[PDB]
Amino acid sequence: GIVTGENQNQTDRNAFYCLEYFPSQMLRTGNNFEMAYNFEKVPFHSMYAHSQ
Amino acid sequence: WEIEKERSKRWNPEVQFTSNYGNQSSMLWAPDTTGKYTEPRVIGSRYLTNHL
Amino acid sequence: DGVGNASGDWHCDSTWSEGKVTTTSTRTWVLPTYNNHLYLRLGTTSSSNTYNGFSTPWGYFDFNRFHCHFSPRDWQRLINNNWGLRPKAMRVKIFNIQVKEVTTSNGETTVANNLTSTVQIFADSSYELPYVMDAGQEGSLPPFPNDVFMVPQYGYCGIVTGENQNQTDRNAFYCLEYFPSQMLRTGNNFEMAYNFEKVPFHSMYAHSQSLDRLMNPLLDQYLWHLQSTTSGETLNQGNAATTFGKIRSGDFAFYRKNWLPGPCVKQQRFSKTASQNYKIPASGGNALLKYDTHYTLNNRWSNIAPGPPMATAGPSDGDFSNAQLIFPGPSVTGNTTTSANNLLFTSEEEIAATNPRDTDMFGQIADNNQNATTAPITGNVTAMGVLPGMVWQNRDIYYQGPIWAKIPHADGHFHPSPLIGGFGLKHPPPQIFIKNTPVPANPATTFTAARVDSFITQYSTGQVAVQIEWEIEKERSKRWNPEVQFTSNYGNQSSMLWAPDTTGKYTEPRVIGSRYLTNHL
Amino acid sequence: DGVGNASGDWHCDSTWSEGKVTTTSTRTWVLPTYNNHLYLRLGTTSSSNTYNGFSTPWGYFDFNRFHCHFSPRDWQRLINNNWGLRPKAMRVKIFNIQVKEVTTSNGETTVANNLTSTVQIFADSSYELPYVMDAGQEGSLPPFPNDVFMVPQYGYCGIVTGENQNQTDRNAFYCLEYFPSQMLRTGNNFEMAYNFEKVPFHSMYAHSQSLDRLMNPLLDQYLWHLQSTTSGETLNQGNAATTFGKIRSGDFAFYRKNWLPGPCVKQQRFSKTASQNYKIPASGGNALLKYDTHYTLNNRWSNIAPGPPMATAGPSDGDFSNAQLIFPGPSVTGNTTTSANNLLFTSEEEIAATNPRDTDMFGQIADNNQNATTAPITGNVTAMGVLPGMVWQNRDIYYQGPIWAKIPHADGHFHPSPLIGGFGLKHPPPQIFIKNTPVPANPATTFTAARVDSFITQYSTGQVAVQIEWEIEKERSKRWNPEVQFTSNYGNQSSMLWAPDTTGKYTEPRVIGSRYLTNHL
Amino acid sequence: GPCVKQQRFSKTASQNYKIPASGGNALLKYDTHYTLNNRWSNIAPGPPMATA
Amino acid sequence: SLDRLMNPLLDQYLWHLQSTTSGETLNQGNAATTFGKIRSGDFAFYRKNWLP
Amino acid sequence: GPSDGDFSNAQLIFPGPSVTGNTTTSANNLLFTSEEEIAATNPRDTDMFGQIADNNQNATTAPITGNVTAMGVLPGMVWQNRDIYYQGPIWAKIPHADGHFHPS
Amino acid sequence: ADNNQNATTAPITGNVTAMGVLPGMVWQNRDIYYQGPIWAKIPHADGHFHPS
Ligand SMILES: Nc1ncnc2c1ncn2[C@H]1C[C@H](O)[C@@H](COP(=O)(O)O)O1
Ligand SMILES: Nc1ncnc2c1ncn2[C@H]1C[C@H](O)[C@@H](COP(=O)(O)O)O1
Repeated sequence: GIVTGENQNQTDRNAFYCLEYFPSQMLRTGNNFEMAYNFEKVPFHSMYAHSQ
Repeated sequence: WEIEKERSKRWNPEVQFTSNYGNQSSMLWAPDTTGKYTEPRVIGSRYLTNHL
Repeated sequence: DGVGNASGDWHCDSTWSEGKVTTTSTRTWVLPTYNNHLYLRLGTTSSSNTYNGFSTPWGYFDFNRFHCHFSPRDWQRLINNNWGLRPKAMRVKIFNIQVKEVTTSNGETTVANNLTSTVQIFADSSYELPYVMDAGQEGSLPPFPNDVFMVPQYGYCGIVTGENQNQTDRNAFYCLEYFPSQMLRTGNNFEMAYNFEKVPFHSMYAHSQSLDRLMNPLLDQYLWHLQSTTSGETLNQGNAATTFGKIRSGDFAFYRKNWLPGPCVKQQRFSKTASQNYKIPASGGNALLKYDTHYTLNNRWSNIAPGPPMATAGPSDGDFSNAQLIFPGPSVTGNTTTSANNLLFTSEEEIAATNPRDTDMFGQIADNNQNATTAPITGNVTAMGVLPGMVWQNRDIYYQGPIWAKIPHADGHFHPSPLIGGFGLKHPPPQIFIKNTPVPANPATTFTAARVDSFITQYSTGQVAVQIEWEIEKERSKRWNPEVQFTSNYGNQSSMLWAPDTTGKYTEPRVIGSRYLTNHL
Repeated sequence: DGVGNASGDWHCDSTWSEGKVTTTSTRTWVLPTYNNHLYLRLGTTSSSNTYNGFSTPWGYFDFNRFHCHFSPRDWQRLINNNWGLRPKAMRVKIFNIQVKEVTTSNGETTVANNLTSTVQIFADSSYELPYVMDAGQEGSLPPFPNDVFMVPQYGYCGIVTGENQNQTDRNAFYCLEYFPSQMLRTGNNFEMAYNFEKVPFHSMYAHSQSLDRLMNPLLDQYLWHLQSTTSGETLNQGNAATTFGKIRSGDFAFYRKNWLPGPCVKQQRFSKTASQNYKIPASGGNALLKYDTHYTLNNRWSNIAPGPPMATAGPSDGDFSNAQLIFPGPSVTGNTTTSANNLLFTSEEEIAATNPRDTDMFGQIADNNQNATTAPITGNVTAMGVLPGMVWQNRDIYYQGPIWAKIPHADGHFHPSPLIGGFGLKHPPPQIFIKNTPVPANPATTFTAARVDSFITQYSTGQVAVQIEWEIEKERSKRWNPEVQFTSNYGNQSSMLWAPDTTGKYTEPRVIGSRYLTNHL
Repeated sequence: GPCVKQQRFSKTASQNYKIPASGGNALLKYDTHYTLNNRWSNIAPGPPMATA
Repeated sequence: SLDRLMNPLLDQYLWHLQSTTSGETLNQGNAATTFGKIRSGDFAFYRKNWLP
Repeated sequence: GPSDGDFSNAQLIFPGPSVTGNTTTSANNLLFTSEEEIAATNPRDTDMFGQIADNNQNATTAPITGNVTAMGVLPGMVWQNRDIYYQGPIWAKIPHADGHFHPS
Repeated sequence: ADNNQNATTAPITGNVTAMGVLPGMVWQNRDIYYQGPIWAKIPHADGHFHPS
């Protein structure tokens, strides 16, 4: 998290995120989890060296 | 829960509940180095002003 | 519609929705007769202050500041609960025109209402004139709705060649009377509408993460780096064996990072305590303008302020630079002060996460290539343009600061955001010009071709109404602990702040920006 | 509609029906320019008089008194024939606006009509402002239709912390120019309507029965009580034998009763003859404020007056308390008088049936538990809250008294009736604010950002019309003998009462409440 | 709930204090009574309160 | 504040007893009842519609 | 106020972060509820409701006024309820009974 | 509690013989009896409290 200056001490700008505050899925030995994702259009990595 | 948005014509800024704790060796309202979670201060619900 | 029918009503309230906020505000204005109805060129030859241009009989409405449209509470609702703001649309109405004539008799000015006199107003939509409304100057609607303000005069600077006043053939003269307008009498009213072009939300929030810390503190990198070229803690002594090592948690300065901090232009640092500063004259051979950072444009020095967005000291800190906007305080009087306590200092330090500090360098870059004989040398970097994969955050808007600016028409731009603050636009809200149509005095009975220089002394007054639909974004974060808010902590006061005092005077006690809510990178 | 077309007509008559009465009344008003168009905060540090707040350029219409809407005869028709009254609906119209300018020349003020000047009026329906119209203060429409009145200034007190002037951050500032209004010229007129919320009929009648007498005088109760603990008529002597007995007609104090008299707050009793009172300074260490009954709110004493409804002396009686409203008499002059004969005293003594007397205790309650050794002891009860099965009757309205009041927005109430009198409402008739839109004087030719402090001196005038539909209940009793009525018994008078005198002055000779007809519990 | 204290009388005649039936000092005076228009009236049974 | 619900500028049409004697000392004076109008600046003596 | 140098049973008391073991000799550890926002409509807990005239004076008898330590509700009385707290309870059950007054 | 104690002043507490109703107060009405009355007429008046 954000460090102000060279010192450890937190200020009021710092944030704490409790991962248990988010809805999840509880799985037993028969359950399974699945998700899908679609990358956003992004330029082709150009794999080649220039000959000029 | 059912709530009512404040609808006042007050001009100057109302009081708010903000974190003024300032520089802290450990963030308040968050676990400490030993994992213990405590509530640093008691805070009621009355901040916004209204008129009789 | 008539002499005895008011042409409009007083609208001045802000209505809130979850998606958007619409702020209407009305003021009363008074418009004199500038320059006795006649254009005047302007110019002065100064070393760096050299300018030339015209001053016009016309005057205009400047709506560009935030407190024109927002009451402090409405500004508190906004910045506390919302991540972003951009104007959707604008609307303006001018009505209740009242044209007065003044007659001095025995040293007594007696104002008498004049019905048939007109007033002529046009909004310039085609951007065919110099646009001065965004320059960050005075003349805006007052903050406080009861105050009544004086419409500013319109004049426009023009291209200066070198350090000399003299115009060349590239200069331009714009006659505002060459544009079609609308002539209004006491029954007529003027109205226009405008639609802002889509522009990115001003992000009102502070980052809760620093760039260099974007990693996971627990793990290590699979990357390796050179730890040292020799044993021992002293320089230029040891056994001179290259030691390669893994990048392990606890050494976070050596991590390989995907992004870089924002650009820099270093600024001079001045101390608010007068004893610490070095003695700099106001003007002369060696003057403060020279030692501040300034770009040289056609042999004319000009300060770079506020300059590119860079982290700044806190408002109460004992130093400041030209990177911090300065506003007058409540207790200030008469254009000059010897103590900084009166003044109210803008501070950017929330952007210290992604941006370098204004009074401190961007970094240090290796100057040479060492060998066993040559020791390494590293110079400071005072100025750094943008590089690929660089991130920065724009300067913050303020309750006193300007809303927008006009992107100068030019072949190229980079990241068009106004360095003072606000919203860069190609087609900003059009300036609205107004003047009192001249009424001649008693003419001679004979005929003469020379123009008539004697006029009835007049002025006009009336109302103006502004409506701007704003579009906002509610904060949607999972942060646990309480965020910072803008609250009134002023405490016990002999007189309420943000309200008139015993003498009726209204001032703004403190300068407050829009960044309170935290967010993460 | 035009300069030469009157915008409204003079309506001022009351029309009666068996179900309801509708009273219209019109007046002429004159509105100055308060505070030279600018807000001013107010405050003073006093031990118990400490206050803070603002004074505004605005002014408002106060319709809240009964004689605004009723002529004495119309008030006589009402209270003589009817048991109850409550307002059904209200309507208000402001018209015939005339805005004048005044110009002082050689010490001569010459008023000249100004057509294009405006006036701006808004009614606050959302109750977004401090509501001062019910506080029981001056500024109401005059009683007599010919008189023309001066619209009062609007200012509002605010929360006082402790005994000190100084505001804290809980205080609020309301800018009346932040609300949308309506700007009126000499042809425009303003109109609004209102619907009172259902509220219990004010019961205008006196009870013909006393609570303790609600029984049948002929019969006896089947209940038994302890008559005496000993023989003989002397205390602490006898044979000490408990004597139980039946409750038999002729002893009515020992009856078992289903109901209790109303609450009490004892008041101090002052005699109108100056020789009988004990000498009390006006202000000082020991002052009259201390010895009167007062609630201590945040270290600030405040009288309790009139206080809860309690029986009071007759108007002509030789004593009075703060429980009796006091009105100025016809012969009073100059804010002070040394003789009570001039003054006109409200009297509640009709409620002596159900309520205790203000200057006398609620009763006496047994202090201890006696035994053969210990004699019984009984203390007075000076203050008693409400208990189950308690009945009381509210304080009476008066022809000079207020019509309504606003129930303060709060978490809880009990029996919301205004202690002065009238109808407690959650949403009372909305205040109507009016001010003269400022007209600037001759401006400078140059530009300056500071606000313009020089204005044309103006005032306005016009008419106002009020209509309130009242709902009434005809008396429906089987009483045989003639009831009391409100009649004019004044007899031979050198000058008619309730009418102008030889000099044109109209005063109200006597204060008369609404309770004449008897009814039974 | 609310209270109005009452006097306590013992059924054994020897324990009570000797109170005449009517006179200067009478039982009506020493019982709890509300004064209505200068007329004393007992408060009985009075508000609901626990009893022996 | 409740006791401040009024308008600080105006006055009440009501009258009250200001003092029973002249002078600032208790139990001394000429013992003349002084009635007066309720005027702005004395806010403790206002007639108020509500109680704390 | 919470930081004031006095308190009563009218103020709820919550344990602080540094408190340990069911007992403490210093109030600084504890966190005190404070109602002082209701000082507008309500009397102070440690101070009287007011002072009520005890007798009826005459030329011989000086007036006497007693304090009021306890006052039930009267007609035309206004008050504001105690505030909820982030640690405080949400609800309560109105006891089943013949009568209530202002069930909060 | 009658007064506000300090190191010098000892606390003093008076009895409460009469107490009206307060917010959040509960009580139960007096019981009917086989010999007792069935009803009563609520006296016609401007106000009542808990008409039993
Ligand atoms: N103030 C301002 N005006 C106009 N254009 C700007 C401004 N700031 C940044 N930009 C440009 C530069 C970014 O690449 C892009 C983000 O647009 P996005 O909408 O986030 O996709 O817009
Ligand atoms: N003046 C005033 N305004 C508002 N509410 C009041 C007022 N006086 C008493 N009440 C409340 C208290 C009673 O229990 C009830 C009677 O309403 P009823 O209509 O008789 O059924 O209304």
